[PDB]
Amino acid sequence: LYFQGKIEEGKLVIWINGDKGYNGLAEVGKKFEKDTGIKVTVEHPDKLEEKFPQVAATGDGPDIIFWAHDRFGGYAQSGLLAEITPAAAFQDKLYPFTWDAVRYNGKLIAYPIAVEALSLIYNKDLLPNPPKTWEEIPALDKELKAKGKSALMFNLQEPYFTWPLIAADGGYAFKYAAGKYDIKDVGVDNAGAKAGLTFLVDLIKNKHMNADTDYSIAEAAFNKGETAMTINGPWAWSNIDTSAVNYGVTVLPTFKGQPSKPFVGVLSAGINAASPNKELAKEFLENYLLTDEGLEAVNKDKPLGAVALKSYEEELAKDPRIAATMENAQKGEIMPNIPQMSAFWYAVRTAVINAASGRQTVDEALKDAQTAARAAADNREIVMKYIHYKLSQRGYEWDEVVHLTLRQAGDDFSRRYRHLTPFTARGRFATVVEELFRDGVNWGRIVAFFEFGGVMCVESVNREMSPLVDNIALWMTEYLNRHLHTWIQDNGGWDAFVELYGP
Repeated sequence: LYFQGKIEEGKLVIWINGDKGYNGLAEVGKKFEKDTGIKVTVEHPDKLEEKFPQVAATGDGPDIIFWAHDRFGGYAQSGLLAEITPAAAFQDKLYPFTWDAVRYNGKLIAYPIAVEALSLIYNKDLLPNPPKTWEEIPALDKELKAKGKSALMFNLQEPYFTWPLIAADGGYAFKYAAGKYDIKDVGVDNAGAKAGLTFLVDLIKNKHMNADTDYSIAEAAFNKGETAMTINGPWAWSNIDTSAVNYGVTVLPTFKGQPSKPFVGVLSAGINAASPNKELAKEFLENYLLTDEGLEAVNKDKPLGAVALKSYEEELAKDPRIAATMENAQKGEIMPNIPQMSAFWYAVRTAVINAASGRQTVDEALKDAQTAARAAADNREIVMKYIHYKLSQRGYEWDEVVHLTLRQAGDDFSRRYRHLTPFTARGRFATVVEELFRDGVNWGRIVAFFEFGGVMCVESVNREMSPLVDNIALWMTEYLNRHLHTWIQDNGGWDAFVELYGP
């Protein structure tokens, strides 16, 4: 049980991505160090959002982690984030919708900092008045094509950027009802989604946009003055500042009279559930960072976009680019922090690419994506039921015909085939699963996949490493939805598994 030892208990350790204003954050940390005597260390490790589950599962890692709120759902699932109950006088200082972004299972698990949303960015010299509607963009592109320019270029390869148009007329990921997501209700292939994606493919068919345009092509074309408009977030502003392009930022165009609905990421600060410095961390976030002066120091280094603190958001909003960022956020929806979201994104990414290349119609592309998103939700329930059953066999409490049939097949596999740390569990999981499906996928090796994951979850409880159980559940859910689902659908689905193994 050597993992119980700790590192750097005398300093407040902070993890924040390198593209954020960490030097401005460090400046806030220096003021905190002077007033308290406790040294603040701001680190920006590469891939810190993937390292945090490993280090935090043994009571280690940073005292505070900064990241978009949607990734904090998985952290709160494993119990890696401390539950905060800030005073009402402090909660009233931030916008209510930002607190909703940091609430998991009815508990606040982070402090919201900044509000990031996509906006319409336009070249003021090519287009002094940007269009209010998507519908007028084809006619606008005609005029600019005569002058050797184009109307709009943005990243078509990632559904984060195309979803605002797809959602405008009625598309949705998971129905959101009073702080909860109905994972059985997916709006990927409804009438509104089809209308938005059809408008997008029509732009490509009418040569107003190209299907190969990605982030790098769109950013380079805009920043050199070749296209009049782009769709992007505050993270892209710095590169346009140093270019010769004089750009504005405004509300996204409407589709069929309805607002574009981008998904909103809320930069948030979570406190490590096992940090010995939780009170110091809460003191730093509430009394130093989340003030006008603290947010200004970070925003001056790298623009935060809109902020959760009302007093400083009203000051920032005097610049139309910030008022536009907030306005598109208000017209959009907070990014769901549920784990069924990553499979939604994989499904819609394939659908948009296939529809834009002409390999599928809009109807078939979205129908595939609708089924994939829903089936990936059922796959997670299969994982969670399997692990709960495997832990209940050894008397461990932890948070229809397919479940029963897979249980018995797994018990049969352990009959015929009768140290652990978060770092070693990840390595062995990647090693065994790779060896299982290197020469193909079949039902027998899927059953071996569930049994291997179940047994490893049991050993995690034995080593007093409960958060690793939820880490493993996520790894299994990811691999099943990314590398095994296509084979399952093409081989008859889980019903074919029951018909081969069930009575």
